[PDB]
Amino acid sequence: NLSIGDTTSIIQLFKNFTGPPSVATFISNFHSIVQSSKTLLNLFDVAEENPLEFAKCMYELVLKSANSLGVLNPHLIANNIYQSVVSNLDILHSSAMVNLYANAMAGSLFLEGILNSDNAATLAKKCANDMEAFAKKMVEIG
Amino acid sequence: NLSIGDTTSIIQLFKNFTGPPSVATFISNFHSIVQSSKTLLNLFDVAEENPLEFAKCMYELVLKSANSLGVLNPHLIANNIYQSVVSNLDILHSSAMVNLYANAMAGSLFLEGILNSDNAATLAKKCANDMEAFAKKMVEIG
Repeated sequence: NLSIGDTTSIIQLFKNFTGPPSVATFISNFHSIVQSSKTLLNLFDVAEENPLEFAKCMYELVLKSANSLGVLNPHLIANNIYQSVVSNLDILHSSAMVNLYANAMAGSLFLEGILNSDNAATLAKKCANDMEAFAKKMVEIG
Repeated sequence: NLSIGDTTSIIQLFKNFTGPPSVATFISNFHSIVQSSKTLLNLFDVAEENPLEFAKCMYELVLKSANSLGVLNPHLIANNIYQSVVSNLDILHSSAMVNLYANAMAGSLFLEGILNSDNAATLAKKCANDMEAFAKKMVEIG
């Protein structure tokens, strides 16, 4: 099944007790993937260096990522993330560095009509795995 | 909201099967507030007309709203929402137009330690009610 959070059938998805918005399951997956995957933390462990390395990496990565996904205006996501990082630069902390990324991208990917109740986990994995895969061009052996 | 928005239902939210973050319940509140307030929906009903009116409204609105909420970098949320409003022209839906405003504000409040599992209703209400209050401040008089 390749999901791990999948432990109960569609009965519990339609039990009339719950129904969080699709934006919430994306950001909750993203925060969990950061804790599960050392290579995300291995970038934030060097966020004490030049902050433009992280901010310019984020902009240029989101430029290719949002184009590859097929977003209506892929510049909007990269610009949102670059501007939120460079201004609110007080919060270089490991989780805080992705709280802006995950919220800005979750609300912006919504604009393509994607980010369904389950596809939100696929998009969260895509964005988080592309983040560490590109960070390996900027981070070094250690 | 005839006390219907404050019934201390949080006992049902803490039942060993769910527990979404403060940033998610804000967005669910925002949807309910947008649906109940006719004047919020009456803004997005004119979406067939000039999109610059929404972009300039949201830019000037968020500039003073984020300062009034005491946010560290009020320019970021205004700049991000402004660029995003000129970048969702294919999906100018009522819930979609407000999704960018609400989720960008929610993430920017969350990172700073503002916005909480019950205070999110107060923040969502004042942020939503200021949107229609600034829309009815650019229409003609008769």
